[PDB]
Amino acid sequence: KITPEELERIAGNFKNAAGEAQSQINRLEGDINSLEGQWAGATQAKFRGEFIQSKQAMQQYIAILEGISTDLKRIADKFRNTDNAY
Amino acid sequence: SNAMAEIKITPEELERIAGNFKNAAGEAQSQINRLEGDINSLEGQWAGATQAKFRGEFIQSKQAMQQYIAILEGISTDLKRIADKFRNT
Repeated sequence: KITPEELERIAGNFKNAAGEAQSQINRLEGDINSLEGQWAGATQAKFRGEFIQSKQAMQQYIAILEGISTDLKRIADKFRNTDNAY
Repeated sequence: SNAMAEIKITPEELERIAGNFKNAAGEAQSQINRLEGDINSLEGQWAGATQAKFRGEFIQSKQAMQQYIAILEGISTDLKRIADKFRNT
């Protein structure tokens, strides 16, 4: 059943997912960075460029998840103020 | 591989990093699936206009994730191809 508590739980799932996603992109960025100076510059340019594209996608993703979490919490508060009318 | 001055990275190191990208792609797919299940669990349990708002935003996130996953898998594949290339020289 949808309750304010359930909406808040799902909001937490979205917020936690955004954090995991940011951590993941941070770890992978470190790997690409570590290759700098370890092979040809043109090869590094390719992987840095592709990584930056992945980073742009993840920036978009995180922003959307954070918005969903915020909006779910807003609706949960509305539910908490609508529920149990008497 | 070894002889060329600017090739310093070993094939095994490239394969290690490739594994990180492959694993990240898998984790990312599992994540978007869990979150989709969450939005799905709300279907029909609140107003259609409310569900429509969240479904639309979620689908935007889902497309961003699809793009990301595709890029990560390409990076993993390419790193392994280059590791093979260096291992042969």
